[PDB]
This record gives sequence, C-alpha cells and structure tokens, in this order.
Amino acid sequence: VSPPPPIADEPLTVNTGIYLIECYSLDDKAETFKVNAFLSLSWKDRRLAFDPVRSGVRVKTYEPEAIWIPEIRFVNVENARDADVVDISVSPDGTVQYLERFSARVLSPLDFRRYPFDSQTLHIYLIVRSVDTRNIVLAVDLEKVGKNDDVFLTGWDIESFTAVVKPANFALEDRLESKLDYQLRISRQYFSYIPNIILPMLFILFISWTAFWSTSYEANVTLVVSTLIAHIAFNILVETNLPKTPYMTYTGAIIFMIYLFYFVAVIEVTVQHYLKVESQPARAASITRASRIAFPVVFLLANIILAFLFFG
Amino acid sequence: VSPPPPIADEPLTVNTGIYLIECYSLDDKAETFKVNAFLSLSWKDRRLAFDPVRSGVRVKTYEPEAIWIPEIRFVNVENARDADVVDISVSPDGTVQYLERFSARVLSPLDFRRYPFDSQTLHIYLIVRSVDTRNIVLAVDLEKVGKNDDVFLTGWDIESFTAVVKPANFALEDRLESKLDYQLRISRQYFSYIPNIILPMLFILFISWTAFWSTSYEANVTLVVSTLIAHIAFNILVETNLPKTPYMTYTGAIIFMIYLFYFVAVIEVTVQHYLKVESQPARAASITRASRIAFPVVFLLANIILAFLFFG
Amino acid sequence: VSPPPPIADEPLTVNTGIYLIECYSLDDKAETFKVNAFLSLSWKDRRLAFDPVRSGVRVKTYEPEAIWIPEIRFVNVENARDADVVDISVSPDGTVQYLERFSARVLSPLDFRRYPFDSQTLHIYLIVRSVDTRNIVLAVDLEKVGKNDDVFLTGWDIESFTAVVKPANFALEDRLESKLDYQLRISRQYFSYIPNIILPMLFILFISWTAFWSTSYEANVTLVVSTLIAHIAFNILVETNLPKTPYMTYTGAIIFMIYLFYFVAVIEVTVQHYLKVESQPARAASITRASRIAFPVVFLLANIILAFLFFG
Amino acid sequence: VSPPPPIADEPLTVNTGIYLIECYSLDDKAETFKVNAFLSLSWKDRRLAFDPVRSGVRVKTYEPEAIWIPEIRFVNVENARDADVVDISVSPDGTVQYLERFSARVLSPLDFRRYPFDSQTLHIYLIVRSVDTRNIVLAVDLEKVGKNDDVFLTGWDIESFTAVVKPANFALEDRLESKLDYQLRISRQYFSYIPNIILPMLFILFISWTAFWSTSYEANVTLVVSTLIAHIAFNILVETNLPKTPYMTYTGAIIFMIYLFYFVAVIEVTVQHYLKVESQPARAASITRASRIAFPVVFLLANIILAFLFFG
Amino acid sequence: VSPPPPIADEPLTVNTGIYLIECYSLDDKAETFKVNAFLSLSWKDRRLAFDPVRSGVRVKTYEPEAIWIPEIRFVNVENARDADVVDISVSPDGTVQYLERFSARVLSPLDFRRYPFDSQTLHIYLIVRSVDTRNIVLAVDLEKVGKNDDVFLTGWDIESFTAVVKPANFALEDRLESKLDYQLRISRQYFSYIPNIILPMLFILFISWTAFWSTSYEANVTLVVSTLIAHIAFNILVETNLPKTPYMTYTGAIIFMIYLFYFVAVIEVTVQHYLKVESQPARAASITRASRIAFPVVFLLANIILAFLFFG
Ligand SMILES: [Cl-]
Ligand SMILES: [Cl-]
Ligand SMILES: [Cl-]
Ligand SMILES: [Cl-]
Ligand SMILES: [Cl-]
Repeated sequence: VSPPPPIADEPLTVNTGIYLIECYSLDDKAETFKVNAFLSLSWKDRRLAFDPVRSGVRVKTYEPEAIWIPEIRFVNVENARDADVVDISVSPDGTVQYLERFSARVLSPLDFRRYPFDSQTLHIYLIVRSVDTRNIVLAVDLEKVGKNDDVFLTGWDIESFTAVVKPANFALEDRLESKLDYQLRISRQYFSYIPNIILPMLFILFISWTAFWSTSYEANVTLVVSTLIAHIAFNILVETNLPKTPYMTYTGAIIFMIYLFYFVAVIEVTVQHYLKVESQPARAASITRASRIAFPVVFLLANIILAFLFFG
Repeated sequence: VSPPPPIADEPLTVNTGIYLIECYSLDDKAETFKVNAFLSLSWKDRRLAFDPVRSGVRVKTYEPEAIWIPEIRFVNVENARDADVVDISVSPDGTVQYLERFSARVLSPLDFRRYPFDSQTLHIYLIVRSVDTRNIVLAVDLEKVGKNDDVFLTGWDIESFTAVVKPANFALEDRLESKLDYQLRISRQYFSYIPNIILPMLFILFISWTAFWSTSYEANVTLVVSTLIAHIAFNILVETNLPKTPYMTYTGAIIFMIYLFYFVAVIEVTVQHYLKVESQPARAASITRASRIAFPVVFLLANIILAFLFFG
Repeated sequence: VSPPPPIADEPLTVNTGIYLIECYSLDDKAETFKVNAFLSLSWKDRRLAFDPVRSGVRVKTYEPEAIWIPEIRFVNVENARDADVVDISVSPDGTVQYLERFSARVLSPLDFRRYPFDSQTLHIYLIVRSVDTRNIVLAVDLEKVGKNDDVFLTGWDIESFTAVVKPANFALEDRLESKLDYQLRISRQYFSYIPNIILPMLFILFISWTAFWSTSYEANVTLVVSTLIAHIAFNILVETNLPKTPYMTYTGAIIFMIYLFYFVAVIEVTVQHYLKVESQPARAASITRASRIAFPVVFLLANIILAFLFFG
Repeated sequence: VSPPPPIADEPLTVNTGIYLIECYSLDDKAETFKVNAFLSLSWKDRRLAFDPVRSGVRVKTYEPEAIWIPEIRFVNVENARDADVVDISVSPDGTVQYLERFSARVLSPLDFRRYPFDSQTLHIYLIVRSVDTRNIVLAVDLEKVGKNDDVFLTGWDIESFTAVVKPANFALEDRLESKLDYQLRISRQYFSYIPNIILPMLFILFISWTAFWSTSYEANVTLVVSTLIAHIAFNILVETNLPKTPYMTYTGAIIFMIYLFYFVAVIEVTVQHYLKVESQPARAASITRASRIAFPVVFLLANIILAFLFFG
Repeated sequence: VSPPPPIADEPLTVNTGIYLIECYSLDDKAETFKVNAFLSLSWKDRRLAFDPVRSGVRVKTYEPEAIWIPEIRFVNVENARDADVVDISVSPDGTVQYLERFSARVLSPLDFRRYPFDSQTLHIYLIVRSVDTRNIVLAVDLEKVGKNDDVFLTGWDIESFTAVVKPANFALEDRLESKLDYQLRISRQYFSYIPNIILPMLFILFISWTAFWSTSYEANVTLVVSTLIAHIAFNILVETNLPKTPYMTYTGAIIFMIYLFYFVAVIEVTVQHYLKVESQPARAASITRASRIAFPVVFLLANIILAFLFFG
C-alpha cells in the first residue's frame, strides 16, 4: 500500500532468484524460447514486525493484497508473464518471503557463424523502477538459483545457469532503474546432422566425379546435371531451416563451393568433348588424367582452409 | 481459510484420483499432448463436523470460498490448468469430497530408437507444497482411477492407465513437497507405414537393380540416377515427420544403407563400362554375373543384422 | 441457489434443444470441427409461481443469478464452451424458459474406408450430473431442434440434423448421469477430385504404356522412369491430405496397384531387350504383342474387383 | 434496466450504422476475413428527458450501466465481438446516442467460377431479438455509413460499402427478430498472375511443340516428358492456393486441356516413329507437317471457346 | 471522473511520447509487425493542486481510478493494446504525469518495387476524441521519444524513430479528433541474398549456355531442359516468400527475362539441328558462332537497362 520509509537515506535492497522447471520451444527463425520457472523475492519491512512470544506464532501469512510488493518486470519478453502467488511469509524481525510460479516467452538473438557446431548464450533481464520516495536496488541470492534434473531441450544440451551478481544502474524516464542478468549456456547436438546431410552429399559428389573415367558425352552430361539437381534439392531442404543472416556462415560457404565445383566439372566435360571432336585425342586424355587427381585434392584443401578460417 | 490444525503431529493426507475423458493432439516434434480429465480430492477436517439428526440432512454442500482447499499443481505443464469446480460435499464426520474438470497441455519426452514399431510411456506429475503449520502428503485412491471407453488417440493404441502408489518426498525451497506419478502406456499403429513407405522403396530398389542385365551405359546411368532422385524425394518425405535425436535410429540406418547401395551400384556400372572399353569383355561379364547374385544377398543379410541389433 | 425439492420421489426433467447457426473448420487430420448454435433449456420450479392478476404481468424476467440453473456440459469438447445468456422467462405456473448462444470445438472420429466417396456422422453429447438431493434426467424437445438455411460446410453437403430421444443413464463417480446424442450426417463433394486427380493419372499411365510400340531401350527406359517420378509426385500430393489409418483404404490400394504395374512394365521392357540382344527377335515380338493387350485388360479387371470389394 | 414502455402499441426503432476502419486477412480457403469498425446506435427513451434550462447543461453523459441498451449481435461471426463503449450521450428530448469500436472475424462464402478475374460480395448481418414487452425493429442511417481512405486489402480493390435499407422480419424461437444487410464489393487484382503464371506456361508449351521439326525419337521423348513434369510442378503450385469447389472453374479447365494436349503430342510422336520404322517415310512426313499447323490453331480455338463459355 | 473545465475557451493539450523497447515479427505477406514500448502522457488539471508546505510532500500518487485520464487509441492496430499503468504522479501546480507499458500488433503497407534492396517506413497513429464539454489536442514531447540500444529486427537495420510535431485535426462522427504520426525507417539486409540466390542462378545459366560449343542434339536438349527445370524450382523457392503486388518488381522482371532467354536458346538449338539435317553445315556454324557472342552481351545489356529503369 506504501513503500517502506527509509531510516535516513539507505536504498531498499531486494534479493532475487530463479529456479528453472521447464524450458521448451526454441525457434531458430524467430529466436524465441519458452520458460517455466520459480520467482523468489525478499526485502525488509519493519512495519510488519511482531513479538513471537505475545502472538504465539513464529511465521505470519499474508494475502497478496494489504501488503506492499515491488513490481518486477522482464525486459525481453513478448507479453507480460502469467504468474500466481504461491506463498507469502513474514519473519518476526520484518523480513518478507515471496514466491511465485510464472511462464513467459523470451526473445533473444542468436549467432549462426558455426551453425552445425555452434554454442549459444540466452539472456533473461530483470528490472525494477524506483518510486518517488524510495530508491530500489536488486541483488542476487546464490542459494536460490538453479534448475531441475529433468529440464531438457529438444536438440540442445544444457551446460550451466548462472547470474551476474553486479547489477546495472541507470536513469530512464527521469527514474533510476536496476537491471540484472541471468545467463543460460547451451550447445547444439550435431550427431543427427552427419549421417543425414554430410555423408549423402559426399556420395552424390563422388557419383558426379565418375565422368572422368568415361568418354561418352551424353552419359557424362546426364550424370553431372542430375547430380546438380539433387544438390539443389538438398540445398533447398537445408535452407528451409536456417534463417538469413547479415554475415557468412560455414554451411553457405560449403554449398557455394559445391556449386563452383559442379560448374568447373561441366566446363571440363565440355572442353574434353570439344578437343575430341577436333581430332586431338591426346590433349583430352591428358586433361582427363590431370582432372582425376586435381579435383579431390583441391576439394580437400579448400575444405581444410574453410575449417581453419571458421574454427580458428 | 486456514489449514486444519493437527492433533499432535500427524501430517495431513490427501487422496487423489484422475479419470480420463479425452486425450488428443500428440505431437512427435514438440513432444506434447493435450488431456481432459476429472480431478478428485479428499481429506479430513474436523472443524466441519455436524450432527445429522439435529441438522436434518446427511450431506452438506459448500461453495469453493469460505473453505480451505489444498493447492495441487502439475509439474510438467506449459501453463496453469483451466479448471472448474463441479461439486463439494462434506460428510458428518468431517470428510470433504472434492471434484473438478480440467484441461492442460502436458510436456513429456519420447524415445524414437524403434520409431516405426515403438512404444511410449507418458507421465503426469502431481505435487503439493507444505504450509508452515501442517505437513501435507499425497495418496492414491485406486477406486477413482480409470478412463472412458471412447478415449482414442489418432495413430496410437491405449494399453493401460495406472499410478504409482508410493509418493516421492523431498525438500525444495525450504519446504517439504510430495509428488505422484501417473503413467499412460501407448503403442504405435504401424499398419499404414508398410504399403505407403516400405513396399514402394523395395520396388524402386529392384528397378535400380535391373541394370545388371543390360550392357548400355546410358540406360544404366539414367536408371540408377533417376532411382536415386526418387529415393531422395522419399527420404525428404520421411524426414519431414521424424524429429532429430542425439542417437541412431532404425529408419536412418536403413536410409544410409540404401544410399551406400546406390553408391556401390554406380561404382559397379562405371567399372563394367571401363573394362568393356579396354577390349576385355570377359572380366566385365564375370563381374556382372557376380553382382547379380551378390547385391540381394548382401542386402538381406545387412537387413537381418540391423533388425537383430535394434530389436534384440 | 438450491435445486427444487421433489414432491415425493419424482426426478427432475429438463427439456433440451439445439438450433445450429454456423458450422465450419472441419479438419480431416485432427478430426475436429467448430460449431455455433443455440441452447434451450426448460424445467419446472414451483417456488417461482405467481398470480398473474395480482402482479399485473404475464411473464417475469430473472437475471442468471438469484435462480437455480442446472449445469449442462459437453462431453467431446476440447475446452469449456463460450456462452452468454440471452433471455430467461418464467411462466405463472413455474415453468422456466432458458436460452443462450455458445461456440465450441467438437472432437469426433471419422472413417476413411471410402475416402473419395465417403459419408460421415458427427456426434454431440450432452450430459448432466445429479445432485445429492434430486435426480436429474434429460429429454428432447423436437420443436426446438433444427438448423438455418445458410449453414454451409466447405466441401461437404449437410443432409439432416436429428437427435436420439432415449437418453442413456449410468453411474459415474458415485453419481447418476444422463446423456443425450445429437447426430449430424454429411456427405463429401467428390466433383473436384475427378478432373484434378483421376484423369491426369490415367493420362500419365497411358503415356507410360506407349513403350510397347517402340524398340528403343533408352527411350522406353526414359518414358517409364519419368512417369514413375510423376506418379511419386502425385502420390506425395495426395498423401499430404489423407491421415494415416489402421486399415486399408481405396486410394491406397489403387496407388499400390499402380506401383505394381510400373514394376511389371520395367520388368517387361528389360526382358524384351534381353531377348533381342541374344539374337531372338521373335519371342520378344510375341511378348510385346501379348503385353499390348494384357496390360489394359488386367488393369480394368483389377479396378472392377477393387470397386466391388470396397463398395459391395 | 427495463425496456422503455410503448405509448400504445408502436414498436421501438433503432438506427444503426457501421464505419469501417481496418479490414484484413482475407483467406480464400477458409472464406473468412477480419474487420475493425465503429458501431453506432440510436433510439428513443422518454424516461431520460430533462429540462436544459433547469439543469444548466445541454447533453448528459451516462455510464453503460444504469441504462437500458439493446443487445445487437452479428450472425455470421465465429465468436462474439470484442467491443468497448466510446461515448454515450442523451439529448434533452430523450434521444440516446451510442458509439463503440469492435473487431470480429466474419464468415462468408465466395464464388471461384472466374478465379483469376473474379469479383466478390461480402455480407455482414446485424440482428436483434424482441423482448416480451416491446417489439424492436432496425433501421439504417445513411449519414453514418462509410469507410476511411486508408482502408486497404492485400490483393483486392474496394469498390463500395452500402447497406440495404429494408430489414427482414421473421419469427425465430417464438420471438420476432429484425435483420439487416451490409454489403462490401471487392475485385481481385490480376496483374501479378500474368507474368508469373500465364506466360511461362506458354513458353513451356511452345518448348514442348518443337519436336515436330525433329526426327530423333529420344530427343522428342525427353522434350515432351520433361515439359510434362514441369507442367505438373506448376499445376501443383497453382492448386496449393485454390480451394476445391463443387463446380468447374476456368483454371481447372485450362489445366485439363493442357494435359490433353500433352497426351495427344505423345501419341503423335509415337505414331510418327512407328510409321518411320516400317519403311514408310512419306506418311510420317505428311502427319508431321499437318500437326505443325494443327496444334496451335486448335489450341487458340479451344481457348477462345472456353473464354466465351466462362465469360459470356 | 469529469474532464477539467476550461478557463474560458482554451482546448486541453496532452503531450505524448513513445519509447521503444522491443520490435519483432515483421511479416512481409501480412504486412504486420509487433511492438513493445512505453507510453507517456501529460496534461493540466488545476482541481488536483495542493500546497507542498502544508501537505509536507512534493509529489502525490494516485490510483488509475478516482482521476480523469484521457482515452488514447491506436488507429492501425488489429486489436486493442494490452497495457498496464506503471506510475501516476501529480505536481503541486496540477500537472499530471502518466506512464504505461503496452504491446500491440501494427498493420502497415509496404512497397516491394526494389524488393532485394528496398527501404520501408512504418507508421503508428495516435488519436483522441473530443468530449462534449472540452476540446482535446495532442502534442509531441521530443525529450521522451527514443529507443533502446538493444532493439533489433531480424533481417533489417533500424535507422531512426521520429515523429511529426504538427497534428492533423478533422471532424469524424460529429466530433473533432486529433491525430499524430510516428515514423520508423528501416532498411533491408541484402547480404544473404547474393550467395544464396544470385550466384547459383548465374552458374546454372552459364551451364545452359555451353550447348553452343557442342553438335550433339540430345545432349543440348538435356542440358537446356534440365537447366530450365532447375530455374523453375528456384523460381518457386523465391515466390514462396514474396507476396503478390499490383505492380511490376525487379525480381519478377529478371525471372521473366531468364525464361525468355531459355526459350530463345531452345529455338536456336532447334534451328541449328534443322539446318544441319538439310545438308547445310555452314549456316549452322555461322549461327552458332554468332550466338556464342550474342547471348552474353544481350544479357548484360538488358540487365544494365533494367537496373537503370528500376533504380534511376
Ligand atoms: Cl513481466
Ligand atoms: Cl496446474
Ligand atoms: Cl461445456
Ligand atoms: Cl456479436
Ligand atoms: Cl488501442
């Protein structure tokens, strides 16, 4: 009903804590995820103090009404959280214990420079607005921060869930506000990607590369163009999941390099056939023998170079 | 309004029960399902006791207000349940009868190691938080647990719906809590999968395998590559339903083995043609005759080996 | 506020009725549909009786509060209905007239054994729970059951909307309950299916069948395999609408039979070419001439057999 | 709180009006659209009359409570509208001025006989239910019906928004009800359809038709079948937008005619090759020369005939 | 409870301001986006004035009730905003300070004439309706308009967020209303488009163009038609993102020009083969040599012409 008045000028300290219960629905394209967790708050109010001996009880229970509770809000959320009060307890000295359970949709950016083998960090911001009569600051209670053993994400491993103890204080809208950071570190499970994407691509590439042992123009043309069509289908299937970024990624580089290889293979096949038509069956043979060795070595070298560039 | 005070130190026992009415919308990718069911609660409160002879009635009816009702919550739910009170009845000795109908979205993990022929177990957890003056524990009433005869799931058969009678007691947030387990066992209907997926794949594979009776290079190349394209289309159609897992599955193993077979077939066709070009028409014939027998036997043996590995 | 007390032991009779206004969003995969309709209720309460001459009015109007209204619920619904009270009227003898408008999502199974030319029956169940002091039963008022002339379903024709007059009485949760059945019969509009699906399939099949008048192996191989690819694309387009069922359907049988025909055609083309290679140009000619007649007759006969099996 | 009593027997007249603000989300498949608009109501109540000189004011303001407001409902809506009261004003003679802003989802059927170049009319129905003591009728105020200049629909042009002044009075549920019609006429923007659909189809058709200048069987077969596959892909792309109808449309007729042309072209190519095999190189030449002229003229004539049939 | 009465005739001035926090979910097809921001309001009310010395306080705090607050509404929104009051403060002279946080879905049109390299301007309109006793006008407070440093849009860069200081006053529904404009300028990130779309198209075009160095009809036909099929697939992939417009765009022009090039290439290949069949192997050679130079130069010139037309 009214914020507790200070003794002389000290600000009001509120201790926070978040205990995760469920986390799910991590969308790459929308860069959002859903959370379900506990919120704990604690502060000091001497107006609620009582004598345990006289009252005959140790802990008093209060309704959410007829008591002052600070408004804590999330910054990076789509809508306001859906929360219910679980319990409210008051100690004889005046310490208030608050607890609730909530659920919200969090918006956070992601980095896809290493998309198949990337790691991300998720941020949750807590903020509080100072009233005209009292300054409010936030603090972290490390004994009430954690997560359950059953918390799982589809396609991700959860590493740690910690918080930055030092808040950030700044002025917004002629008011002082304190902000807190809760960080959740996850890593992607890349096992399903290998046998579903990487290996069939290599098989199709090798199938395309068998035209350097044939002298039929029509058969080489069929092989190369059909393998190009299959590459296009696979590239469409891959792009239907990865969003667009203003920077270059590993997968896009590999795909572009594969298109360049297909183009060079078409060019080599045309040059072989053209030389063979003009009654020069030695230069075509030399070029074919050279290409047989040149293609796989150049492919391996460019793959090593790309891997060092992106992961070095 | 206030939890009933104990006699000396005994905890408060609450008997629970769940009667399923509707279950639907089982998503493989999101690992969620929707439920609609009855919730029954029963406990002891001696403050509500009355003399039936004096009052002239046997059962008293109370509104949800002006009576203490324990808060029971679900653990693995996306949001709070949408529930309404049906009836509340009080026995002359003080026993309270509670009943409601609710609907919620349950989050539960699944196992896809045997995806076409898998069985799953769904869990629903009930929890209760002890107050500062009374300890609350949960119990199971086997006479109020069941399901209707019209309960159906699209693509699944329902086997049984039971509950674990022994609760789990632990301390969370400086409070003792009791948790209960409700298990629902289902099995997948695999009839639609056979004629829609398994048989056309075998027909396409056999169509690819008819190039070991031909000596035209262009026709073999067309046959093998077109059958590869059709395999890629079918593989895309299959993957558009099965989520990614951090482990290896039956279907993915079969698909990878099919790609390997296509690669080996391409390699055999190229080797046959190359030998025939170099004026050696006996080794090519021998290799073709050997492959004719070798491919189906190796395919059958690898399929048997995979079936024992995954279902043994 | 309290159910009306019986005279000696008679149960309370409630007359129901449903007048449809809008029905839409019929999903084949989810087996759900949306409805918007009127609900009418009528019962007897002698505590509300009045003298028309003394009061000077004929019909009294009451608010939904300060009057006892029975709770009627739907069984096969995803959530509780969204309803508003329109009017409440009381006759001088005590008869209460109730009316409301609601909207709900109904869950009902479907049968796809004759998917292109199937008819379905939709069920809506009304139930009521007896109180500890009065037994409640349901009845049907045939003069308040019907539908508007503007009620339409996208892709379906509406035949009739009737109700079963005899309720079903049974004991559930130590309480007697009465249930009612409202049936809605619809038929599928199959006109759009013919020129969009059935005729192009036949054209593609006939295009595949023109290889029995050619002696070029490469051209036959191209024709058959390309027509197979187009069949696969059409089959994917068809399956993207029809859900999976634990039984065999007409369309799936036809599709499997088409795949079998393509396989046999490939086998015939290979056998023709193999015989022609071994310098036997009479047996190949005989087999080709026989196949020319054999394929269409066998196709027609198997189609007639399937049509009798599924529609006989 | 109570409807105003009549003088002798006259019914109560309510003047309505709708001013559109936003309209969006027009779904072809679901035949629904979303609206956001103003609702204006006006009637006569002499119980609210006052002397302006004595009161010292000209217009009185009332809360939505403690005043009788008629219930007006929409007929063809999925759910009840979400509305808020803007202002309520009372004139000294007793005239009440009502205004609100609402938003709803309207269900209305559509006609696709001329799908690329069709025009539609959208209907919004307002209805009111007579009370047991007063008859209520609806009227139209032409000075409060219109739309903003910024109202736009994605892919449609808005022509006019008028209303039928004569209401429809009928008896429903033993009660007299008045209904009103609000019509919104729109036309489709067909500019994007031409260069995206119509022209590439013609190019692909012409590419298929270049086999009447070649004598290679394999090349003709490749050309015709590949152009058929591309036609199938385009037809799938077109059908993924147009819903199914119980009648024949322009686009479906054109597509079927294109399939028939492809079939006839295949048949002609086979007949040419067969005649050339039997050492008759004059009849094949004559048939080819005749087809060269016959195909485009027949195509143009059938297109003209279809255009007259559907737009005549 | 009542608008503040004017001194003689001056209108009431309300100062507004918007501070953006989050913006997300920009849909090209639906032309909508979601916002989360602060709303600030300020006006003058002398009825709330107080003596600071007598009261002993500097700023008074009021609940949203028991105080007059003007109704401010958004024009181009799908639904009403979801807002909560943060703080309300009153200065000793009577100035009222208002603040809230809200979230809404904004509807605004877009221009796609330069789709890959376009810039858009988003509009947000604030409006207020004058009461029958006071005229209300809106004003802009430049010291409370801005955005956070963490505001990001997926695939867009944010340039500036300003407002037009001059409002628009007009009469609507017999009432004077003031409207304000808030403009947000963004630019598209076109980096991901180049290596994913533009370069593979050029590679496929060049692969098609290698048939002017070959004299095999079948191989040229395969190359051109397969490259056409791949172009069709890419065009479908591009159109699955860009909505339809009543005007011509850059991308659609390029796609149509590519189809025209494929048609002309088919025509050239047919003409070459026809001349070669008629024993004229000099004109075919001349036409091939001319086309080799003509195609790339014409392609470059038409691309330059289109680029000047659309960006000049
Ligand atoms: Cl919040
Ligand atoms: Cl819950
Ligand atoms: Cl209900
Ligand atoms: Cl409504
Ligand atoms: Cl608003």
